[PDB]
Amino acid sequence: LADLFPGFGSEWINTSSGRIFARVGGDGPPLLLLHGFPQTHVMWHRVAPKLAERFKVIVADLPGYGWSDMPESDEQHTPYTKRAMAKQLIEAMEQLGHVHFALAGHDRGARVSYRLALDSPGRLSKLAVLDILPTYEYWQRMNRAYALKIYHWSFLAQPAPLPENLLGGDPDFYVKAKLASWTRAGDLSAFDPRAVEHYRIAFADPMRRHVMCEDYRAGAYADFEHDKIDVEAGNKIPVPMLALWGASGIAQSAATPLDVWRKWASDVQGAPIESGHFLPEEAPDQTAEALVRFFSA
Amino acid sequence: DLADLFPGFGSEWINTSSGRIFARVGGDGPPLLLLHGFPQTHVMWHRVAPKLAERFKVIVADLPGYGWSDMPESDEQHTPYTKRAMAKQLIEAMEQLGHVHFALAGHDRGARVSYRLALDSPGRLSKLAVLDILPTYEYWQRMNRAYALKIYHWSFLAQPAPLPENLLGGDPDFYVKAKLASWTRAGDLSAFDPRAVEHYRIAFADPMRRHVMCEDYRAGAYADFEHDKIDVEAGNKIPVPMLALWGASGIAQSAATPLDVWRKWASDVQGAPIESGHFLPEEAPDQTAEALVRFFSA
Ligand SMILES: [Ca+2]
Repeated sequence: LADLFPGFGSEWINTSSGRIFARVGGDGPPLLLLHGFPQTHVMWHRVAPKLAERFKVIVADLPGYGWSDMPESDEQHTPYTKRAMAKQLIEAMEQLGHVHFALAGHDRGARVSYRLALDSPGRLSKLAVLDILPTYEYWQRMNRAYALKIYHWSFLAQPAPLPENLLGGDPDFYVKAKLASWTRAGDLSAFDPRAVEHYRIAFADPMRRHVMCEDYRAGAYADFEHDKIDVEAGNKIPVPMLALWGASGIAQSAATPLDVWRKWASDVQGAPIESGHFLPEEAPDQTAEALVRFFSA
Repeated sequence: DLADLFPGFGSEWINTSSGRIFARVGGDGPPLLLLHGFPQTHVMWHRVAPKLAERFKVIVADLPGYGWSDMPESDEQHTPYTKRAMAKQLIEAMEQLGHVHFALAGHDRGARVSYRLALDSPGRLSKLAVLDILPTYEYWQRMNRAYALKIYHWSFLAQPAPLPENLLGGDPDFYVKAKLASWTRAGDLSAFDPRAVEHYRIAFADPMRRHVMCEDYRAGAYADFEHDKIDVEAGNKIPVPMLALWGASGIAQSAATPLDVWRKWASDVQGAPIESGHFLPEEAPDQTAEALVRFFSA
């Protein structure tokens, strides 16, 4: 497996919920980058060096993903709720001495990120979320067209071992299908093949796949419930935040992303990037430039 | 190796322009077509068909592309697996038997064929029974978080090929048993005759059969929905007397009445809950049989 972050250190950060793996590079204010599904930290390999010129970039595998330890789940999928994940990452950052840091997340990592910002906003200087709406918003907009487009939200949330048994027949196909289907081009051409290798190898582990389903089960239940409480209480993210989304991406599929985030965040700017879901790999220059400018503010 | 679950029923291969329909045929009297759904075959009727055969010529057919019926080759619009096309094929199949006016009971996908038949060609039907469904349009209009999780397979199997095909191939035995078990009231396979499960398992083991089922669900997400939508917007109602049976723990029920929903679609509909999960004729065979005999006799 290729090192896609030449010059970046490698940290195994111990937490009470297991070790967080992270590539660490650059200097300056701490910036935590969180990948999503079905990826690992290496999806930032095209934008992290650019950020590393101005920030201490911490590129972490989510709890349960990539090389991070996999906390044993439970009946409520607790360790893979975004609330628990955010707690674990806060702990991880504290092990490095970062108690106040900037955060950019994509996909599942973006969900950890806004949940972190709701639960523990004092930990965040600024927050960027890439190609998501809040989990609550996806579910609330889950009509026919949206159920078809993000079917995996209900499929991977099915009780164990139903998704796991089906994914186990041909894990390579599924990880490649999900990568391809959500690019602007609809194929794997936006990805570095050595990165695809990282994604493929992570997905080949049956426990890693279970964890991804657990993440999606949390996404269907506890994560939804946590968000529901916040939106129905009018709890807004007080951290300055950037919402970036792909013009051909998931977030814009069933809502105007900046409109939705303005319901969730008191101080949100948004920009579309010509790209599918995988902004940091499909449109690395445009994404890194948006992130550098936002976080330099 | 595959048990004959319809003692006294013959077997017909009925020729249609789109391929052969397989059916078990038993009884005498008015013709009654029974249509299974997913992921079953005609054998799901094995506990109630003998009851109905006391009073009716019971024709227990595998849907087009299901079971032992031929699989017409699909196209870009999944046309042969739309309920409209399936209904046209079964209308032709019944015509081959001299049945141009018949009673009809369908469960699951077969109930979808059945009410679409009733909408398109109401004069073909004396009476209609639908087991544990709402119209396809209604499922999609009610698509929310809760329903998306419950009938996830409606969007999963409608994914463009070969995504569900490939995943279904990962563990087809588990999948069909899981679908059967998870929609019963018990949550296991104890409601089913093990010889019936063997039929469902063996049908599900053929990748071509699984592909057809996905085509059926692709139709269910697209053409089928659009056909239903037109009838909704035109105010077209099913005019044949209709019986809607649903499991108290089935798919059709939720918070609002299945019967209140069917009244929007049919002008003459009666409805009863059955203590049952989704698979009324196997989970509650005599309560289902009694409801069907009482209704179809009139
Ligand atoms: Ca297996």
